[PDB]
Amino acid sequence: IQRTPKIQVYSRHPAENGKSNFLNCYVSGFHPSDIEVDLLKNGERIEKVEHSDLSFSKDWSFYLLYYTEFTPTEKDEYACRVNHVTLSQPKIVKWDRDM
Amino acid sequence: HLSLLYHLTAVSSPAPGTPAFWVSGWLGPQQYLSYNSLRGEAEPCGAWVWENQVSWYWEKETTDLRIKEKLFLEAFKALGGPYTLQGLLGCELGPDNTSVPTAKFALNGEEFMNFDLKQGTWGGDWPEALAISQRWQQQDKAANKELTFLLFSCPHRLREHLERGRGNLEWKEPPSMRLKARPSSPGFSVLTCSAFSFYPPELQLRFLRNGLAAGTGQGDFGPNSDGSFHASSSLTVKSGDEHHYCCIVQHAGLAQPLRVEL
Ligand SMILES: CC(=O)c1c(C)nc2ncnn2c1-c1cccc(F)c1
Repeated sequence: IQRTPKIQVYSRHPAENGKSNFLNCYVSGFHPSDIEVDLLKNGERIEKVEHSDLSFSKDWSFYLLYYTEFTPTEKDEYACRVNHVTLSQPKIVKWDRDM
Repeated sequence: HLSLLYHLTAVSSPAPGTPAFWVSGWLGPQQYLSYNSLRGEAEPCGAWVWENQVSWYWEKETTDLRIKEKLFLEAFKALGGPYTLQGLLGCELGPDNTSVPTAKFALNGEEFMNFDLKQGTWGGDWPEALAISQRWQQQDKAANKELTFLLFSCPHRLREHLERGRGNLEWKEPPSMRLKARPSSPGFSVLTCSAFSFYPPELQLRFLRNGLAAGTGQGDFGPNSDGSFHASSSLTVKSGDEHHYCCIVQHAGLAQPLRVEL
């Protein structure tokens, strides 16, 4: 079967402009395991991005964590862009600093 | 009530540069082990790197997972793809200090097979489960090795980790909390209570309005790269009414529930 990913974007610590932090894109609940994930800074792909192993939950759906070191500012916008066979087009989820 | 659980995955057509077979090993909510068929070595993860384990520990994990790698890849030849085969194998110390095994498998994301420790056999209703089971049952010593892995090796390892890495599991990191409102559709705002960088993962978020229960909100939960966790809950409220709400968090790191204001 196929399961479409759930996408969550959040920082590791509460965001403070000018303070170094990590931005996370957590993708979960998907099947099959092949998936493409980019982090974006004002729409531009971020190059220095790390990720976890691909794991899976009790219902057999996969999950994995993408993360990058960043320093938030007032004006910079970040997003996570995900492609998967269940998606008609890449899905882009914006980082909401409150989440 | 701590589980040691291996998450095994094999794929029949791995993308180039990615492994046909990989494993993550978990102690409760913590990943302690990584393995993939390209590197061919089991490795510790995170704080478990500094666990001062017995000399042969990681060589034995590597030995067992190389055997399971061969078994998983043989399963595809038994099937009539592409295919994904997953297994959840491990144990938990239950009441009365005995080990309780888990041995379940999924094909293309559907549970379809298990290992019956009483008969020493893999089984399931689907013809694909019969086929893979027969192929594994026919390989010499495979059922025996699976029995030893579940009844002896897994509880032994779990006990070795409770003896040398129990500190990792006693980590208590209380959450850093934020409660913020943002405008939404006309006449409404969204209130979000967020909990950052906490451990253990069990956490409850609740909203009150003028001290009265206002619901749990719609919650999300996820990890950070160090194995701590993140959570948030969001509630739609009428705009201008945001300041009558607060959020309450309960977490094992906090002796009492903590009230969070805007
Ligand atoms: C690297 C990383 O993100 C990481 C590590 C090292 N240990 C962990 N323990 C519990 N979560 N957790 C995370 C993780 C592991 C796999 C998938 C995932 F989405 C997150």
